[PDB]
Amino acid sequence: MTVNEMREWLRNWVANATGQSADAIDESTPMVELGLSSRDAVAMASDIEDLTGVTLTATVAFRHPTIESLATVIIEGEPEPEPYDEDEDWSRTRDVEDIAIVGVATRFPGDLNTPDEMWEALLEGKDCVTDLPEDRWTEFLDEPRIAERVKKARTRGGYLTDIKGFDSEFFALSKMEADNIDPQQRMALELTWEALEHARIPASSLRGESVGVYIGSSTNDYSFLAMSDPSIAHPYAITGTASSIIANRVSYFYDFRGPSVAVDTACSSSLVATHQGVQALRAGEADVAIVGGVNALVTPLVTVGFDEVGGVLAPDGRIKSFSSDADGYARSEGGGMLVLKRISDARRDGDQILAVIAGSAVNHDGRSNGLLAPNPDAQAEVLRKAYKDAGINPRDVDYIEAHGTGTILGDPIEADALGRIVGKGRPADKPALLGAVKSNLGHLESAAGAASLAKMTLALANDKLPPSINYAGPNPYIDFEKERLKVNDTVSDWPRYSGKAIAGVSGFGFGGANAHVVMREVLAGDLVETEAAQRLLEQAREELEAKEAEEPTKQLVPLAVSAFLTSRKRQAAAELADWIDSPEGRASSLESIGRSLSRRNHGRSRAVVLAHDHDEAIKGLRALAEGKQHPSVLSADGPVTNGPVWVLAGFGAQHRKMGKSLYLRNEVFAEWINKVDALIQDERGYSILELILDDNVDYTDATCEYPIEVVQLVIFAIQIALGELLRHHGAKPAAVVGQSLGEAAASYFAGGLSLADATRTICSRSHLMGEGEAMLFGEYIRLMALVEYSADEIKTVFSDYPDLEVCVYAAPTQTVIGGPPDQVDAIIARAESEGKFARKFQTKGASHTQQMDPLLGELAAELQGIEPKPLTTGYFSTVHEGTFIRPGSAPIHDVDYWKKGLRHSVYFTQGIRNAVDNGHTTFLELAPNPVALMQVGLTTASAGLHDAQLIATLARKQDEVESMISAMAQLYVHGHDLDFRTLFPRRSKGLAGALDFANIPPTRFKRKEHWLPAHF
Amino acid sequence: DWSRTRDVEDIAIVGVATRFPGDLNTPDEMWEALLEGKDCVTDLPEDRWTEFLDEPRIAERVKKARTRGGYLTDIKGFDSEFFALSKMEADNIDPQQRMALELTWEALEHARIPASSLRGESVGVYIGSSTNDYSFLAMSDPSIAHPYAITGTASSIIANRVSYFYDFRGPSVAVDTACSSSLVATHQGVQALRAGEADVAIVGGVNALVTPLVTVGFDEVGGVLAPDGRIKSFSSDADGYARSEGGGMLVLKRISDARRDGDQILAVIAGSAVNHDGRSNGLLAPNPDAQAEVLRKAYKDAGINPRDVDYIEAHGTGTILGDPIEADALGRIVGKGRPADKPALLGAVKSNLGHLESAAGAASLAKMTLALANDKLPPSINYAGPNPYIDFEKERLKVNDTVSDWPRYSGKAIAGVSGFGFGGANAHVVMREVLAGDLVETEAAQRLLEQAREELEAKEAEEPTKQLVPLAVSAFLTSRKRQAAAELADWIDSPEGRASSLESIGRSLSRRNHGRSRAVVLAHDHDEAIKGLRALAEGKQHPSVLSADGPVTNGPVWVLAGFGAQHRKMGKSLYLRNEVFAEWINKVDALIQDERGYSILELILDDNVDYTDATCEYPIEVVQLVIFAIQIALGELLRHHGAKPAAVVGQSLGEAAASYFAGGLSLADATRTICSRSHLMGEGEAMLFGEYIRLMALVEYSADEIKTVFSDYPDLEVCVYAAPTQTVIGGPPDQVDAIIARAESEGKFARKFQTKGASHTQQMDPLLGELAAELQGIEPKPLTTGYFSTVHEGTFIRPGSAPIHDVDYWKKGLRHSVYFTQGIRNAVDNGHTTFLELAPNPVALMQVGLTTASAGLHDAQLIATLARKQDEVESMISAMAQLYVHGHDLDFRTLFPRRSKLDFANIPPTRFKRKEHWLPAHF
Repeated sequence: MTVNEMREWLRNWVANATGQSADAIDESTPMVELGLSSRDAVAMASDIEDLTGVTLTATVAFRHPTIESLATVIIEGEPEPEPYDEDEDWSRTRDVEDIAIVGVATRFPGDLNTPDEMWEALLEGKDCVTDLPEDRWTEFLDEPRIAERVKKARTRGGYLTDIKGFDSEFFALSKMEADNIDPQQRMALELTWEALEHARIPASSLRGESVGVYIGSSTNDYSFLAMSDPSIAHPYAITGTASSIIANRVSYFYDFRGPSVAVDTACSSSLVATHQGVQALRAGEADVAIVGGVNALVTPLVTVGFDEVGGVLAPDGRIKSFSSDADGYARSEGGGMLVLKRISDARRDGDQILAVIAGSAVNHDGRSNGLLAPNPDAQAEVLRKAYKDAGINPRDVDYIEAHGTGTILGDPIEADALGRIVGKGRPADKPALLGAVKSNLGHLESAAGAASLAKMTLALANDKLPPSINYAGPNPYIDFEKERLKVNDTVSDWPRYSGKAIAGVSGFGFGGANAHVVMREVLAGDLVETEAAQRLLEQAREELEAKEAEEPTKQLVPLAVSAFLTSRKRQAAAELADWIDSPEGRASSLESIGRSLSRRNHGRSRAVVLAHDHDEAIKGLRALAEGKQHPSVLSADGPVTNGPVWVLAGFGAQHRKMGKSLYLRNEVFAEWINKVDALIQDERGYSILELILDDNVDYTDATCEYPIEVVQLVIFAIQIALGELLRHHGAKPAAVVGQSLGEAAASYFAGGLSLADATRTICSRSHLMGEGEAMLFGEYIRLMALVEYSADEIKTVFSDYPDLEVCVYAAPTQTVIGGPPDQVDAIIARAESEGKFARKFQTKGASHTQQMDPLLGELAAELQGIEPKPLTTGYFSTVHEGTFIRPGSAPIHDVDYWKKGLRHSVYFTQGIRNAVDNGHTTFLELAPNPVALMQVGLTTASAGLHDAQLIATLARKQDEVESMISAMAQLYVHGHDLDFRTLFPRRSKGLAGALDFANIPPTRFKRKEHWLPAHF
Repeated sequence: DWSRTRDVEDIAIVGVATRFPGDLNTPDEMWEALLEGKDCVTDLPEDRWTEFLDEPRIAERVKKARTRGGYLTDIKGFDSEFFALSKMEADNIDPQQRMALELTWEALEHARIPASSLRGESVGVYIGSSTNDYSFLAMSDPSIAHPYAITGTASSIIANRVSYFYDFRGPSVAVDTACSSSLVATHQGVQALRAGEADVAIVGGVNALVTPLVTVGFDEVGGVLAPDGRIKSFSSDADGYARSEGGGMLVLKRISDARRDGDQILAVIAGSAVNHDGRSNGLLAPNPDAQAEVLRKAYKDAGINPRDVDYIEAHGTGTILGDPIEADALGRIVGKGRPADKPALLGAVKSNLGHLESAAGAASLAKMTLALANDKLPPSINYAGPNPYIDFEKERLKVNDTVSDWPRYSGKAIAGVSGFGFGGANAHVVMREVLAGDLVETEAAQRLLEQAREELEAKEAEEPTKQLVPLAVSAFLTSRKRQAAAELADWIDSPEGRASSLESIGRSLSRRNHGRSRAVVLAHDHDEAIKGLRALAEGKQHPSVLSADGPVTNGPVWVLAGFGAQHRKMGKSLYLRNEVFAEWINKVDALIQDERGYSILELILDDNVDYTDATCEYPIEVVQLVIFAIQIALGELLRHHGAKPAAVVGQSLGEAAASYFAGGLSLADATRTICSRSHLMGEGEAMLFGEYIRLMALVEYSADEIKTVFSDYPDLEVCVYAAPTQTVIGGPPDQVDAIIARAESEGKFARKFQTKGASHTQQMDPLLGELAAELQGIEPKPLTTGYFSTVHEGTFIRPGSAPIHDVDYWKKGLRHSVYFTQGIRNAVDNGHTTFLELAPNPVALMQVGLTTASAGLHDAQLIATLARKQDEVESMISAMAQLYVHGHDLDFRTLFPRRSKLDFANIPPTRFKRKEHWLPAHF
């Protein structure tokens, strides 16, 4: 009895069981489809045995539902094991980069609103499916027809707890606008914030950047509520319920300038969105990608429809994936989102990489047996494409996060495809572990991919495999042993068949769109790639090691708190103070607390608490929580309009140990001193670093060979270093102004002269004043003095003394004048006649006077060769009568410019006032000691500005590291450019780094109820 | 530097389909309307929105709205039968899905790509759609609504249903950016094709105005819709826009693939970009900075300097504040550096059609594709004068309000297409025209060959041969196939048909879909075509028409017989008139020359070679080699056209060719088997004389009936089991001369052969030793196709089994009987019904016919290839046509190779039978 001899009785008996002719039966169709039931199958079980002897199992009598296949499988018997190419090359054909996952956000049933909550629930095997809440769908349960039809439906599923809540104020929306916004859009906004917070990327740092947004969704269900009254509906509903706006509104609010797209494949939407994000990042075209999906069950229309179809929804509402009692699924609402970057960028930016996406693929079923019928051939193809894209042999996969919808006919098809690709070649003792998060949460339609990706990311990061629940036993129509698969129904360790963890995530649309994403764990390989001056430096470090062992210095930690409103900023401070006082806060280092805050959003209203230990932090945060001003708290209700002005003064700002402490305790500051020292050594032939580190150098002729000359060079060096230290932290001036010696540094910071050429100007200017002073004696001397006269009032007082000339226009009521001593000793009395202020300087450099006439010739010679450049920032030139020079204008720093400044007066007060008229209010003083900030204060008050920001950098009798932190904190509080993250550089790799960050409280939202009132 | 930083390939546009207002249902119709400056905006049709105008509140609110726009003429129509949908299912399908199905068919037809050729292939589908408006109709009664509405009105299904129906296996996605959706969909298609991941891409967008809800909302906003409904783009009287419905679609390929496949390239997409406004001054406010950035990104992707652009197809919505913003961005990027005499020309198809919301990008791309293909610039209409807030001279822009030539500022035409969503998503696509550079990258035998060609040039100049053109007609139903034939006959009879070459008509048909029900009309001129198509239009069977109502279940069986199929000039004509056939003869000739040392091509081309001892030195030997050579060439000619056997069977000499076509032996090793077998029978015959001779004969006895007749004669043995009632036997002449009378006693049939090779007899015993020696070194391989071995008792061997063609196999076959009838019957039991005979003359098809009838098969397909007294080129065309008609693998496009760089005729397009499908709803 060969195949055909067995092929007609099958055609006979099936006719015997269906009353058709001998050969009317067709061998190219399942026998069950011919009106055949499974009841006769067991009746046929013996028939084949008594007639032949071979016994049909459920799996074999299922994978061969046709007659011709049935006839051969009995005669021959599953003789078609296809060979395995054990040597296939699974390497990448295109040179592409792996993608890093750095952030995860979750809204899933069961109140799983954080990755930590989700991980705990998964390890516990929590079942998040529940009955319909009493408060949901009430807009429809007020009509008996729909009410009784809904009551007849299944209606169990995964529901959210607060779907009507929304912080409209936080997202800057009016009540009428917020009432008309689909909850899908609300989830997208909230999840984006949470994901960036989880990734420790300040949202403010990404504004204007090329960030892509790809979100999947498949139902505009909130639209139906707006059609309750096709006249009362407000035009806000158009933007509130449009699918495209789900992504466009996220881009709008966060100021993302990358691609913004809404995808729809209806159960693989999140995976497909992840695919576009990965492809975008690989092709340039985007630097960060936000990928995810959302789903909301706002009306019962789709649920009732699926119930009407029949045999789709599980009666008890539990998805029993790959189980012998699988009987359908239940719908769920929620959302999830991931932050993606290229792995090199994440490594370069010091981001914690949770997992790596190696590759992905997308395809379609084609003409399957029906539109809604899955096709195993297409599923096998998408698996193959994904693993060729990832460059990973499927034999090495450890875990498959499956579609797993719990349908008794769909689960075998998924398992068949997996065995074709992932199971071939494996020994029976190395099976791919299998599971589905749909068993926990239900069928999150357009968020299933997001749920699956979130689960696997946490599994790889936390190094454990959570169980799949609702598993009574293997599905009879799946031979798991042959397919080399095993359902993980308990908490398990990663097998690591290849030495590293590898997972796959699958998602299949009901229309036939398939996707697969390949993930792996992050590896360790993904995180790689003068003579005498020394003596003073050596002793200085050793002299410091003794002063610290005897009494260690408590480090000053700046704590940054911010929000979009001052009211919320105070509340955030109060909640942070309580957490620090808590034992968890006490057990955390103050530097780790600061580091975590530095990576939070830096909003419009900012505040900084300068603290040394926990207690000072609490006592400062409490005061900030109230309106109590406190000296250890810097605060401001909003930003300033214009950028800062850097004031490069420095005449008279010398003291004994200026610059020493910062040089030893700051590498960036020390690096720039060394560069300036080298250049000065070339020009002059002596090292100023020797002068700085020495403690017996009082910068006086009693202890310096050329005090007039070295003082100017040292102060110049400090100005360059301080300015380049601020730039290291992200600070940049909006305009620059100098006073009689900072014009050299001012020219550098304004982009006019290079650092080398600027060093020549000061070097030449310094020593020429050195010999100029010595060469004269007696009556050829000129003195310098300060008087309480105004510029206009000098105009009518030099008739008394014609030799006198104005040197610096310090302030509206103060002016520096100089000339022969006989005309300066007396004019001090002339001022004292009217009870005015006067003072005589004790330095005889006599700059901006007639004494510089013999020096002008040499200055032109020594400066011949400097290359002026156009200006990159505003410039209030005091040489040119305090006028303003716009950025990008023609070069001005030619030799004639330097000749003029060393000869004529300094229009300091005019330049300042011009800056105030331009709207500038913040003035930053780069000097070893603030001597000009008091002068700038006078001009601003006179100009009608009694709240100017005057920021010092270093000061005698004050610690230097603390002074620079305080200066940088002030710039941050007023909204000026400053990367606060730079103040907390990572010192560990992340293994030993884990404790780099503290578990500070998360941003809190004030949710309000927003919904549409509707009926029928 | 505006050069490409990534090594990527340009994308070719090969097909366009259109549903646009004004009854613009073909690219040709659309082009005519554009050149005319047609205004396609109209008032609301009386039959639209009637589901809502039955309630006074909505009625008076709708009557207050603008409501003018671009509407379709038949939105309720749908050929549900063509797309295999039930009435209840078809009633619940959004018109957006209907457009997608219809446009895909039309685009592939315009591209001359048979839809059947793309089934199972990696084709991506990216369609932009932004509203689910048909869903609202289904909510009229939140209880009466049928579950079919879920699939009928879901956005994802707009693309998934297209993939399902056409069997596309690439990515299938629905995109939503709401006015740049079509452009964004085009972006994904381009990116997919560049990254592998897809071999063809279907990109487009659709939009339908099913309900008045969105229109009334936009009217409620105020200051958005134009009072008169005319979009006056970039004009001084711009006052808003009007909504429109429609769809469009493009077929995209990598340019190398289009060049390789011989597709007509209409235009080339060089690059594209997508970005977002960011925080603009309001969600609905366009941002010129972002628009400038997307232009820059697109032209860096395309590797083209924007200064060289000739034409910009702008968003151009006609808003008096939005048009200046668009012009500002264009001047920033596209206008900088241009002299005042070289301005970028500017226009907008929205002035013709209105604002096709998610189909605007499709409309714009279709316009520019036709403009580049047809080499003209159509005017932009509704232009009274420049907008006062735009300085066109400074921006270096000029509105094209008349038909114009391409300026070609760079020597070639370059255009840009822009699209901006109301949510802030921007896109730009850079296009250019196709260039000419995109379309590149024995001694004595000669004498007989020379004279043969010259002898033919004389026989053709005296009377040229009328070429036989096969005309292919098909459809999914036989009823529609007949209607298509009737319409095609009328077009051929028409003057336009008479003015078209018959080869061009055939070429066009060869690139149409090859459906389930197929028919071929073999014609020499127009008149025979008409007279044949008319008969096919009816049920009248006609000898010049091959037809079949459906496909066959199993693939063909190739029968490699050949004993007794020799005649004088076999293989000569085809060798001279078919290069592929000639190429394979030359390859076989070389191998035989190595094995034997003489060229059979000399034998073929010679006309005095009757394949007899009177004119051949070794007639027993050369005949087998020539027949073997023809079988290889014919089989490789069929494979050249896409034919492939499902199983193979041979008869006593085709086992050599059978082994080759089944994958068991290579062509070289197979040539050794026949070469060794041939000459060893050559000397074996000569070495014996007199009584040691064995004769061969045919008798009307059956295999079982021989079992009780060899008692009469023990020396006799069975050679070939020809048929159930016929058997070839051989032995000593005294036992064969008489047994013929023994058969004649019962009035049975008998015949004595006149060839004394005496194979499969005892005469081959001395030869078996040499055969093993000469064949030592052949490498058997597993089987790639089914194999009904006649050596092994006619049993079936499944593909992929262990090699069987070892020396012992060849020893057996040359010694023992041939189980031909058993092998045939086993094939019939496996379900095979088509039998193809590769031989110079059909001698075994009559034998196969007897076995099939005996097995209960009175409708078997028995196809001959060549026949004495019949033209050879025509015979092979007829053979290939028959395989096609029954559904077997055959690329009909190969029969019409492109000869030029008028190749195609303007045959009528596929016709649809539209029926009204809609939902009955109120309130």
